[PDB]
Amino acid sequence: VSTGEFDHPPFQFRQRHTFNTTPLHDANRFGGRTAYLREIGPKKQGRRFKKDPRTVQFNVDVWCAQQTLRKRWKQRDWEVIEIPFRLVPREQQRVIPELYTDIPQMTDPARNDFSNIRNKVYDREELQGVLFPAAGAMLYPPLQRVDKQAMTLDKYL
Amino acid sequence: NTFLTSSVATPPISVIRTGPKWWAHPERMVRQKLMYFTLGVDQLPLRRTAVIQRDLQRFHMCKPPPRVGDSTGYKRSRAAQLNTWYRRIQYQEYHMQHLFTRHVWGLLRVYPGNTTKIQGKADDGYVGYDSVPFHRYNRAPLPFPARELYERRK
Amino acid sequence: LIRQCLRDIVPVIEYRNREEPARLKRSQAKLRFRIRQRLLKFQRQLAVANAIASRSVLY
Amino acid sequence: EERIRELMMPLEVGENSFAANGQATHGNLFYFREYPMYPGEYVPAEHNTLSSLRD
Amino acid sequence: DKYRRVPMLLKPQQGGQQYFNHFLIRSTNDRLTQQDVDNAAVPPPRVLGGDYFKTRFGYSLVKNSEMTQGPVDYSQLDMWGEMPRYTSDMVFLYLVSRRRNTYAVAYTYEGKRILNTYTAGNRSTDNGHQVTSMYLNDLLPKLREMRASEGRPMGRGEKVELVVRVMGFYNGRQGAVRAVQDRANEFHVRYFEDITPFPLNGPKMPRGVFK
Amino acid sequence: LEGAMHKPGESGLQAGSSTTIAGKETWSQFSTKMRYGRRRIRVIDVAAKMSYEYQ
Amino acid sequence: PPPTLETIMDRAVREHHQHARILSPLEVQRDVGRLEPIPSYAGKINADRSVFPFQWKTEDWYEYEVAKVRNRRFVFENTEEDGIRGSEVTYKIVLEGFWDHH
Amino acid sequence: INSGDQSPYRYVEERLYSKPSRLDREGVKVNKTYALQGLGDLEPLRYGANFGISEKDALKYETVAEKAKYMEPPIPYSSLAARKLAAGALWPAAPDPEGMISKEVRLLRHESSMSPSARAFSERVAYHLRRSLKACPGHIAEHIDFTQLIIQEVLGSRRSKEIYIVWFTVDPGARFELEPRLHQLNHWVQQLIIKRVKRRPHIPRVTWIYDGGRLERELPRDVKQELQSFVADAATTLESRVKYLKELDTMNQRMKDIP
Amino acid sequence: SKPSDNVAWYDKGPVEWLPRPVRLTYDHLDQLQQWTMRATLDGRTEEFNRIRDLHREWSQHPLMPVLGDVEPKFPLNLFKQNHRAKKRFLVRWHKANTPANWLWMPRGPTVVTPLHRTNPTQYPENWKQMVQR
Amino acid sequence: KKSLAAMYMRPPVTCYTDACEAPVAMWDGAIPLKETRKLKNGVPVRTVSRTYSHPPQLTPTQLSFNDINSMYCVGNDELIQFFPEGLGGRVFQTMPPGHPRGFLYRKETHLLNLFVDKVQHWHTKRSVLSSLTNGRTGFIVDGPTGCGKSALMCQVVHFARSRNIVTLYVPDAKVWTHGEWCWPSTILPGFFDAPDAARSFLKYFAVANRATLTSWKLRCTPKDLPTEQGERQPQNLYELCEWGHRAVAPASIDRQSVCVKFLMDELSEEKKLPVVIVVDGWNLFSHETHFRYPHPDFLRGLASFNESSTDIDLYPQELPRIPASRLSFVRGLNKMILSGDDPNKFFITCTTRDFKPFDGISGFPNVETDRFANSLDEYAPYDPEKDSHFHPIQIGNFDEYEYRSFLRFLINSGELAGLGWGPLWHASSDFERKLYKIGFLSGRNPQGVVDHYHQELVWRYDYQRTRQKQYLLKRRMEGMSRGA
Amino acid sequence: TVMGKPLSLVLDNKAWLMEMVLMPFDEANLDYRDFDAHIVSEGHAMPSIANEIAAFALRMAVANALVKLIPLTRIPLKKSGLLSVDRRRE
RNA sequence: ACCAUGAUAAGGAUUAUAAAUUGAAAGUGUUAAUAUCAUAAUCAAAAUUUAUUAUUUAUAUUAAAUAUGUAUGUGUAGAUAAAAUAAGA
Ligand SMILES: Nc1nc2c(ncn2[C@@H]2O[C@H](COP(=O)(O)OP(=O)(O)OP(=O)(O)O)[C@@H](O)[C@H]2O)c(=O)[nH]1
Ligand SMILES: [Mg+2]
Repeated sequence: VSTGEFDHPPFQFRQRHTFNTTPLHDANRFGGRTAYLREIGPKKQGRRFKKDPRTVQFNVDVWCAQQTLRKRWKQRDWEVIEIPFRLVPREQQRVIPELYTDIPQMTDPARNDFSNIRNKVYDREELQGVLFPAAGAMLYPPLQRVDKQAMTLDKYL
Repeated sequence: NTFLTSSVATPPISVIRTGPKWWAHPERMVRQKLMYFTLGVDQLPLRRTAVIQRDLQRFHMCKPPPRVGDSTGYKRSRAAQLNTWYRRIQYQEYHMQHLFTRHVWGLLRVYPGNTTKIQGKADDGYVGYDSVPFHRYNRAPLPFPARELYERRK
Repeated sequence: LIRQCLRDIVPVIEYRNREEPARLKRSQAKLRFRIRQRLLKFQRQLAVANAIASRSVLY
Repeated sequence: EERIRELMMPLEVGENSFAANGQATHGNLFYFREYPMYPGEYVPAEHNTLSSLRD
Repeated sequence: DKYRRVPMLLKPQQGGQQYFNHFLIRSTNDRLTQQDVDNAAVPPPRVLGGDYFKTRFGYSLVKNSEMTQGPVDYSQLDMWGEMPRYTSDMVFLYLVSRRRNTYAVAYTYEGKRILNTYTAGNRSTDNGHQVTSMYLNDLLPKLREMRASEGRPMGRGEKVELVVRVMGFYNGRQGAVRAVQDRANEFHVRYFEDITPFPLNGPKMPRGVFK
Repeated sequence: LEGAMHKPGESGLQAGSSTTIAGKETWSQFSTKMRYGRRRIRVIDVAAKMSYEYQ
Repeated sequence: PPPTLETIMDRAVREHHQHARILSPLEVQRDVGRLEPIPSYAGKINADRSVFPFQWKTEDWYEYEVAKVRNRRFVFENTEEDGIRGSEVTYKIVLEGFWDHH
Repeated sequence: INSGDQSPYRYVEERLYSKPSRLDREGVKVNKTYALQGLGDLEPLRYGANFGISEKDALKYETVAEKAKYMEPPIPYSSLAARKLAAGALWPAAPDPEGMISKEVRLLRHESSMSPSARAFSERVAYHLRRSLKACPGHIAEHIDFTQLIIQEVLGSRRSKEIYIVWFTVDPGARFELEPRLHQLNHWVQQLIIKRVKRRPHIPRVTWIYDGGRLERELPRDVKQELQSFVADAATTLESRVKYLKELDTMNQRMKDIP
Repeated sequence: SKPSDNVAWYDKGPVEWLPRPVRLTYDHLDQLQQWTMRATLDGRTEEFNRIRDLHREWSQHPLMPVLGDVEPKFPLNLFKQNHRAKKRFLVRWHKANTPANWLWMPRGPTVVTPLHRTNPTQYPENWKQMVQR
Repeated sequence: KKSLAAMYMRPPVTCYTDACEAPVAMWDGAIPLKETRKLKNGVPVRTVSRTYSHPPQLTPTQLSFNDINSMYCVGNDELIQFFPEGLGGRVFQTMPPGHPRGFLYRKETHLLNLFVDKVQHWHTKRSVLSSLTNGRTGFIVDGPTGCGKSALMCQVVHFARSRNIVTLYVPDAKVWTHGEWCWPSTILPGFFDAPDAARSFLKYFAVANRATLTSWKLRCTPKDLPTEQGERQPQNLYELCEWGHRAVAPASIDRQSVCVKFLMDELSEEKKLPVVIVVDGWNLFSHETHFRYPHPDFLRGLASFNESSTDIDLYPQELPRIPASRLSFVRGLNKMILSGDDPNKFFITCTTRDFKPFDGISGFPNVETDRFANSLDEYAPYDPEKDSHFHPIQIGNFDEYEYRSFLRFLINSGELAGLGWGPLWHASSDFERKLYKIGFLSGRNPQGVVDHYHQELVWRYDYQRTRQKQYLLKRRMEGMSRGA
Repeated sequence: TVMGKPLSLVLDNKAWLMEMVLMPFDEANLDYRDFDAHIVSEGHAMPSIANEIAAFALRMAVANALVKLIPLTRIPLKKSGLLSVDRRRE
């Protein structure tokens, strides 16, 4: 669910800066990207593409796809490294179908882990023996994991 | 504020006749309360504007009964008495919004639109980067760049 | 006032130019009483339409 | 605080009390019932009619 | 517009069906409490003494002159016994309203004209308002000069004691008296009456009045 | 009131903000001098449009 | 989650200190003048977030709706199986006419 | 009730109380069903079947004197009269008393709208009212506080059938002290108009209108006529006046055709 | 220079009349929250009193009138089909009715109000001056 | 009709919250007035009192175990004393200058309040504090968005600065990481600075702990600092911070880089005084700041643009992003965290979830209607156990006990201060309807409780007061008919 | 939950839209916390249904579900008009 | 090709004695004005395509000017979610 604007406003008579009324090509709409298709004054191939409804809708569909791409790439705190089949963990020793090939696969339902394998992200400090066997100096420190059974401040002791 | 174009003014009776569309839109009316709640003042003309328009939208689909005839003009004049009372309250909140948001804009160093008066900074209509190169109503040429209403450092 | 002067005579001009057609015992006494009452009331309205047809109007 | 508010309820149109119900325009648009809507609502019968049939 | 496609249950939108069963049990309870009750304009406040009654008002009941007299005979009744009791230092302000004019005169207790009659030509509702306002602006130093000639200072704290009398039944009657009502710190009006002519016979009236 | 009179400094399409009465004309009188003063025809350019016999 | 501390206190107040157990809204005899036969699913349905209500991550829903339409005709009809599903040959005769009753 | 491009009140009034409606009730074969057919106790008692007035017997008399002379006395009691007696509908219920409250109306008519004889008559009423307002009956004058009374103007109709004296008070809270007693003076004002005022077009009905300074005057006549000449569209009024001249010429030609 | 009726004279109030359409954002509310955060922690209370003086002046309850006139003092049934003449009337009629010319808002200092505190000493910014004595 | 307003007298004001009472004509029907009869030189003594009073203004030493899930307040003079930096991201949205400065005392708030009570004498309670943090340097507080994260962090500085402990308080970490502009460090090679965030940090930290930093003798600080005519060389840590931020531009840009580095060097050597370091939004300090590295063509130098083999003015490009570890402020923090020779600094910090929403697709945000206009553009997942060395504390939304106490403070004390319905109390519902409804709209989320409290104005489908006024008008007309 | 997302995130935390979903529960004199509800959108798919016309159909879907669960719920729900369908298009 | 088409405007009537239903809405008659080119002997208007100093309405370009005085339309359009200065003589 997203509350941003996706469609372009239609064509009518020339709007004015009023209450609940913005001009059709303004710097506020779509982050100022309408300056490519705006007219300041209140050459035939360079005038008619600004007034075609299918043409101005396709450009917003490109700009909204650019906004969809940059937020999907800013979510990536990981990267894809081709790891061979022998040094991979036990949940990746299975036959993994490609994207949109099968049902979205659970990781391992036998161990009560119902999650998609395609969104599984492994920490880099776990695979130091696989990714860096040539260094031999432990370039990344081990992850300090907190003791869940230790009496701490959250357990009133 | 990124709306710096020249604008067209509307009479206040055309604003309130929109009703739930723009004047009493609930997303707009709740952020007008947060302006008054930040400054520590009563939202008293705003709440009584909202209580009236809450009940006005409740019966707005009902058709009025046919006025079959009265010898004296009593309930017709009384229904118009309450109707002209509801407009004067919403005339006050229409003035209360425009007074306070121009007082807030003088504090936050935010420049208004064209030909807009802020009482603390620019008593005349502040015009910045207009299509017409001179003042629209004061008949004076605009300098380049735009007029600095505030000091420099943030 | 010019539009008031226009709204009077232009219905007479458009009448002539555009749409003018081609030319060429007491109970019965009460019925005559009501018809004479109807024509005495609208005598000034009917006198103009006969005068436009008979072309007698001082402009 | 609800026992005190019911005695100071502005039942009449005053300064901050606005009708706005269309009571001046339409008049009495909201219904009100004094009977229990059977079988959704229940009020027990009075003892005068109970003692009348019992006697 | 035409809301004929809208159902009849959606047009008033009668909500709050949860509370109705709450109210009837609220009613049949309270009647029983009435059975538990059934089986089981205003005068002004009191004055106690005259010493602080002198401080509550601007006068005193007990006279301090100590008039010692022995008139055993029956006292002489006044001609107009049921009237306002006009003391000696009271100025009678006469406001005469007309259609196009409003006049304001001030007389003493004995009939001496204090100030000349102000006219709109000389100096409606606001017409009479401004005429009697500019009359009361000039009436204060003339009153102070006419009372200071005998020994009455009237400087601080003393309000000018006024009796207002109006003529006309016109619009200028409205704005005149209001322009005395804002002068409450200066002019204290005690008797606000009117002086309106009773048409006893009348000499004659012009032709446009009759026919 | 405001806008009831027309001062000669202000233009006719705009509205004056002054409330004074002296030195101002009414809008019935302003409509008279606009109907009175507007008698002239703009000069026809002779050299811009050739004559029909030449064409 | 487990039930809240206000919930299990207010129930145990009425269960123990008031001697009247709090019953489910499906156990309330709302019809006055009628006794309902109290169906068996009144309080026996366990509240688990895995079964109801349905809330998911959106990217699993984005993967589901694209994989369901692209795998439409990825079906093996003639399977070595039981009855009406399983067969050896499958004949489909698509009849086309201008009227639905034709 | 189906209106048919009319107000429903006037349509039901024409279908109930007109002369072709009651003649269709008696039976005349009028054009198409001018009366209401099915009515029970809501039928008026004038047009009942057992009543003593029948318009078919009254159509043969040419004069009201002949109807008063020759017709039988009406039948007093009927079944519909019994139902209206049981319902209490023999006399209408008394409305709210309009004698002493006010005359609240939206606007006030200008002096340019009324006749010049109406302006002269209203000026005479204003003169004789402001002259002799102390010369009222003394049992009403003992309660009227004349210090607050203001008579600002007198308005009238075009033939002076009713007069509206517009009044207010200095203090508005005294208005309810001067409201009922001023409505006890309507016959005194009428006798003052009969006595003092000559050339009176009608002996008028007196109505008091409270103003307070607030009630607004209407526009004058010439400004309203110029507004209707400046604002209203020329095409619709143009074709309506042309069609009116067509109807007038057609009536002239039909009057010329009949010898 | 194309003169129009949109001049919006800056005389009869702090806001110009026939005012321009203004729009509030949540970015304006976040800057106003940060401005009042800094103004309270700096001790600056003179800007708050100017807001409260504008609030006390213009947010009074309008008087509940008696019967007799309506808000269209001029009858708006004359403009039936001339739509552009009706909106040009409504711009000019609301231009003459300035906020100084409301006359139903008790704006002036002659009025008394038990709702809002009038002097800035009554506000809790100076509470140690009138604590108990 | 039953007013009881003229008979009401004002109680004596003892604190700032008692002076926040509005005139009685405002809250007469909002907060109703009851009357009690005392036996004082006569059997009736009519004493008209309020049903609701303000929650008590208490110092943190007076807060106890019985005040858990209750409401308390702080003074306005205590607010300007203990918070010169400000408050969290959304904490001050409920405190205008007319409103009292209230705070909810939760059960996790009580655990941290007794923790700082042991931090105040840490050398005798060292084995206690090591077992509480499980040997870590401090606590990180993580949860969903809009819960009591920054609202708890401003309470910790209220707990510690009232116990006269020196506190490093970062009120919001988006001034450092997501700042206006980034400048490289003058004395630290390869490191960067947030200069506008540093001058505000060096200003308010000096005013906050002026009682302790004036007694702070400079141990490892060079005495040949650059100093203009008329200024004194710093001999205290308070004088060092006033040397840094109090200067003229542009000389304040390089002065803070010297001051912040020497502040972090002075704090890391002190092993005797407890220094609590509270950071709002440690997850911004645990990953990359939004600044990027400059292109190397800007520092290389060019003769012309047409023949230089560059496109810096032609096409933009994304350089690798600068991490927070390369900032001079976070370098001194990470020096004290990782090096085990400091059993003296307690990092009670938290995270922020103020990022924008993104749920698969995204259009453009409307400029007028955007609640996330000043939100962070990160979209990154965060795990406090894997991305921080602190002990994670998981706080959820409110339960119905503290949600009732928080909503009672919002509704009643808002109308008592003259900021709520007031005379329009008859249009809004009672408290039990509002508690039932806002708990549905918010899900007892603390930001949603504050947001739907303002959205209570635009409720359309509440029919409680309509049916109540119908019943009371019906009951009135039959009561006078009984009297007739 | 509406289409896998909670109601505070579907209708963008708007109180005047989400209170129509509560309206089948309060008119029935019922607590909303004793019921779990999932609403599936079968009409035109949109990225945001934050409007009063979509919340009208969200009210009717819950109100028809309350009648099928408990049959005596239909007596206050029909009187409040929550089960009434209007026919208005664009 | 001189047929007697067809469009415009105007007035009439019938039903709701229910609080249920998602939804109390649907069927039937008369007068004025305008108008009427098909049983016969042909052919390329814009059947129809293309181009030049030239005729328009639109398309965008497109500026000075405070010495005084000053400049109001009919229409064209998009989806459609306000309403009582005129006499049922
Ligand atoms: N007075 C008071 N308000 C609280 C308390 N807990 C939560 N709130 C309210 O809840 C809202 C959330 O406050 P924050 O702590 O800033 O929310 P957050 O978890 O930091 O949100 P993010 O920064 O986006 O992660 C605030 O606006 C407060 O009004 C509390 O204990 N006392
Ligand atoms: Mg936070």
